[PDB]
Amino acid sequence: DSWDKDVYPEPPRRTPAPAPQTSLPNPVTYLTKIFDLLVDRPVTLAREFIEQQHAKNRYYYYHREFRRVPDITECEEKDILCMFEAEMQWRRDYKVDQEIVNIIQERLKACQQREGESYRQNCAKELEQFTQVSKAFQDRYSDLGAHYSARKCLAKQKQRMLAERKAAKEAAA
Amino acid sequence: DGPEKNYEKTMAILQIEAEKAELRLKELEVRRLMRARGDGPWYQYPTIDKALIDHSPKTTPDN
Repeated sequence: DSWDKDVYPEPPRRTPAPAPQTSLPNPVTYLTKIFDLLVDRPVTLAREFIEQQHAKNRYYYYHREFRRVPDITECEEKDILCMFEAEMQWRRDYKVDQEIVNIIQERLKACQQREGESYRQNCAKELEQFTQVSKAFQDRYSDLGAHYSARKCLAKQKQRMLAERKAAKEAAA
Repeated sequence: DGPEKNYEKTMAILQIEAEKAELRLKELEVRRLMRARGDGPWYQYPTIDKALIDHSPKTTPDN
């Protein structure tokens, strides 16, 4: 398939295999096969047409690939070239972080309904992977005003490193 | 046009701008220094030419 279980998880499917205790005919199965016969099949054959005409003339696209560039930590002050390049790189990594937290958002959101009243115990690990994606996000991108810059992001990282070093040395006195 | 077009054009924009901005700051500094010390081309205010004076012997000596 286009997607995968590794980044779009989905629990294995299981059905009760209905075995009615009454002799009355099962309606839901009958209406489903009827709706298959007068609805599913015509749209299926129309999409068969569409798939064959797609395969008649196929074109491709490629992942627009980038490469690593000197970042603000290695960027020289007042060096506007590497300044701009590091700004571009950091902003696209910020977009990467937003997208991946969106994927975790959808994973946990779909898991809630997927696992039922049991969601509180099977999506907990998913919830476990959410309570850590937010916090680390707050560590890498948070409170950066509204003119957030790779320089200001580096300044926030500076706050973090000085705070953690301060805690380490106050533990060591 | 491709992103490379705009991006390649824009660092050139930034480089030209910065090579103008630090020039402006250096111009302020140079203008101030050369107004204060004066040991250079401009901000040199006029004086009296030495050609106007006359050295030929005069009527009275020691003048």
